[PDB]
Amino acid sequence: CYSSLTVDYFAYPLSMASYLRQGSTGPIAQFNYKQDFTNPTCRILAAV
Amino acid sequence: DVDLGPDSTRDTCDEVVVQVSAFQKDWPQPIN
Amino acid sequence: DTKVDDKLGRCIEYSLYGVTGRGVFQNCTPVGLKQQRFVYDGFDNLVGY
Amino acid sequence: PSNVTIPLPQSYMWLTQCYTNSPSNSHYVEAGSYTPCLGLASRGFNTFN
Amino acid sequence: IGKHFISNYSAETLPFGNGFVVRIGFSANKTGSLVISPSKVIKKIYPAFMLGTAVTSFAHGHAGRYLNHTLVILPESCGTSLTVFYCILEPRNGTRCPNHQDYTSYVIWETPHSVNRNATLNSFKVSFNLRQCKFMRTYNISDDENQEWFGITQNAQGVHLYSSRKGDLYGGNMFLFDTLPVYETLKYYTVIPRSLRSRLNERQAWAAFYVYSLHKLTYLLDFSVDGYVRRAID
Amino acid sequence: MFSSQPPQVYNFSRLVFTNCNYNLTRLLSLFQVSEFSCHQVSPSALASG
Ligand SMILES: *[C@@H]1O[C@H](CO)[C@@H](O[C@@H]2O[C@H](CO)[C@@H](O[C@@H]3O[C@H](CO)[C@@H](O)[C@H](O)[C@@H]3O)[C@H](O)[C@H]2NC(C)=O)[C@H](O)[C@H]1NC(C)=O
Ligand SMILES: *[C@@H]1O[C@H](CO)[C@@H](O[C@@H]2O[C@H](CO)[C@@H](O[C@@H]3O[C@H](CO)[C@@H](O)[C@H](O)[C@@H]3O)[C@H](O)[C@H]2NC(C)=O)[C@H](O)[C@H]1NC(C)=O
Ligand SMILES: *[C@@H]1O[C@H](CO)[C@@H](O[C@@H]2O[C@H](CO)[C@@H](O)[C@H](O)[C@H]2NC(C)=O)[C@H](O)[C@H]1NC(C)=O
Ligand SMILES: *[C@@H]1O[C@H](CO)[C@@H](O[C@@H]2O[C@H](CO)[C@@H](O)[C@H](O)[C@H]2NC(C)=O)[C@H](O)[C@H]1NC(C)=O
Ligand SMILES: *[C@@H]1O[C@H](CO)[C@@H](O[C@@H]2O[C@H](CO)[C@@H](O)[C@H](O)[C@H]2NC(C)=O)[C@H](O)[C@H]1NC(C)=O
Ligand SMILES: CCCCC/C=C\C/C=C\CCCCCCCC(=O)O
Ligand SMILES: *[C@@H]1O[C@H](CO)[C@@H](O)[C@H](O)[C@H]1NC(C)=O
Ligand SMILES: *[C@@H]1O[C@H](CO)[C@@H](O)[C@H](O)[C@H]1NC(C)=O
Ligand SMILES: *[C@@H]1O[C@H](CO)[C@@H](O)[C@H](O)[C@H]1NC(C)=O
Ligand SMILES: *[C@@H]1O[C@H](CO)[C@@H](O)[C@H](O)[C@H]1NC(C)=O
Ligand SMILES: *[C@@H]1O[C@H](CO)[C@@H](O)[C@H](O)[C@H]1NC(C)=O
Repeated sequence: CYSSLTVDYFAYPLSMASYLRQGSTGPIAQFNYKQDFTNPTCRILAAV
Repeated sequence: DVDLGPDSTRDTCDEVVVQVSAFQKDWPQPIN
Repeated sequence: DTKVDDKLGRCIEYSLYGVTGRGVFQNCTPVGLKQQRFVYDGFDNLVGY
Repeated sequence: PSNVTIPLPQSYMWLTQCYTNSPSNSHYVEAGSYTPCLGLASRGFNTFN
Repeated sequence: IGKHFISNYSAETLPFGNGFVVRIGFSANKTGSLVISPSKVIKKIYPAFMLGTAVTSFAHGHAGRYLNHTLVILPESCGTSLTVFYCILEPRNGTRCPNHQDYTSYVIWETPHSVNRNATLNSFKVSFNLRQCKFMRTYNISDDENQEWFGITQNAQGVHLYSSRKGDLYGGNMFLFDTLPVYETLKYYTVIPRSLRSRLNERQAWAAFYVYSLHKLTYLLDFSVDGYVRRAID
Repeated sequence: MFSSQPPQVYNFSRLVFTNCNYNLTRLLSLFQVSEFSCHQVSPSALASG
């Protein structure tokens, strides 16, 4: 169990999975979404 | 590939004397 | 490009030909080699420029 | 993505073995160096070869 | 002018190892006897080298043939310019050329008598054919009679050339002046024989140069106030 | 890198750059990166320093 749970979700193509990884310098990490690492966090890429 | 000029038009290479005993002389220069 | 003739004597950030850091700048007599552009100490720290 | 950025080679080729006489005397590439079998591998690897 | 008087510096393929340093111009103001006539004021001569990765024999069993791309370093303009090029050398089949029975050694030469600035390269082209050359670079050297130092090392970033003339013209400290895009590991080097076809009224004595191998060692360098190294400990 | 066809893995080509500025965004916009793995550095640090 944990005190809070925050989920950030968006439509993202699986061909650009390397642009969502930490340290990346592509357009996604520079102008779209940078993952915050202050809290214990996990990033999940999936298909429906 | 960089162009390094025309090939040598000569058909004969020069003639050389290979003497080694004349060049055997020592002026030692060790690394100090 | 910014100049150092104003920011002498106080802690400033520098980016000198790609070498980055922070320090205090002061006009000094030249030591070391001019062509190498950087003077270091025995602990691999920039002590001159 | 675009075939006009870089010309397309014919195929992807790589070395599977490189040895002298017997496979037990294999020559391994070093870190950041070229293989000893570079001249042999320059002839290419295809369906026939 | 007679036949060239050379030693057997060809066919002597020493291992490159970690590179080497060359002491150039020692005893460039004293007097010494001529080798061909065992005396005059000695002068400084520059070495010419030939570096590669593979070696073999020539067409008739004579050693000293460099295969594939070969790094060649040649002084030019009578010791004024230095030219470095990276080509594949094709031996020629003349009467005395390497791919012929009457072959003992190859030599480069300069005729002292408006500088052509290409005589050494032409003398080299007499013996070899130059094909698929990757790069050619040129450097200026101011002619003097001071003792100099030249060195070569190879690394993952290419071939590094060190000269004393960059920072310490009157000292022995050696500074990098160019980096060559030679990334295949050099394994052999030879000193190319050099001759001067000067007349009896223009003959001179040329100073010996010394080649020392380089090793991965720790040194204790003493840096002066002006930044030069004047004392070291192995 | 763009003039001719790329070589094979056993015959890799090497480019060394010194004393120059390169447009990294233009270089990265021509490739669809699928996987990267850095050591003792990060791509953001390569683009920032
Ligand atoms: C460095 O130079 C040597 C030459 O001394 C190169 O070796 C030569 O490479 C060529 C091309 O692969 C070989 O030609 C081939 O011969 C076979 C028959 O054996 C033939 O079927 C092919 O169609 C082709 O013509 C040549 O035989 C070979 N010679 C020797 C003595 O090995 C070597 O490849 C060069 N190194 C590099 C990295 O390029
Ligand atoms: C062979 O003799 C020549 C004679 O010219 C020597 O060249 C001279 O070498 C001295 C020092 O070895 C040079 O003096 C230096 O001058 C600079 C200013 O240019 C000064 O800042 C230095 O402190 C030093 O005094 C001199 O310039 C130079 N002259 C020429 C024309 O090159 C040469 O060194 C001798 N080679 C030997 C002994 O191996
Ligand atoms: C000395 O010879 C070299 C070739 O061995 C010349 O360099 C090439 O010359 C041709 C003919 O003009 C040019 O097409 C090439 O572009 C030159 N290649 C270079 C410069 O890398 C060189 O020009 C000759 N020197 C003189 C003064 O003519
Ligand atoms: C490694 O790859 C390079 C480039 O793909 C090859 O260089 C080409 O070689 C051929 C003949 O050997 C030349 O006609 C081309 O002009 C060269 N191109 C370039 C860009 O250099 C090289 O031969 C390959 N090496 C091996 C051992 O296969
Ligand atoms: C680096 O390359 C980018 C292209 O990826 C350049 O961006 C172009 O800039 C010009 C003028 O600023 C615009 O007209 C183009 O539309 C831009 N292209 C794209 C794809 O956006 C950029 O100018 C180059 N230089 C620098 C310093 O970033
Ligand atoms: C496309 C790679 C080759 C481009 C040209 C060569 C070298 C450029 C040098 C350094 C930049 C490294 C960027 C790291 C890319 C992974 C991160 C991403 O972008 O997700
Ligand atoms: C820095 O010091 C040098 C030598 O003392 C002097 O020539 C120069 O004018 C000084 N510059 C400034 C900005 O003080
Ligand atoms: C790239 O592919 C397209 C797809 O049809 C083709 O029309 C074009 O000619 C190709 N370009 C090259 C340089 O091969
Ligand atoms: C060159 O001459 C010396 C002097 O005798 C000799 O020791 C050496 O073996 C010779 N080199 C070759 C390749 O024969
Ligand atoms: C001599 O060499 C040239 C080119 O290197 C070649 O065209 C010619 O056939 C050779 N001659 C002989 C007799 O081998
Ligand atoms: C020196 O280099 C220049 C090019 O930088 C060249 O034109 C010249 O011929 C060289 N030699 C001399 C003696 O100036």
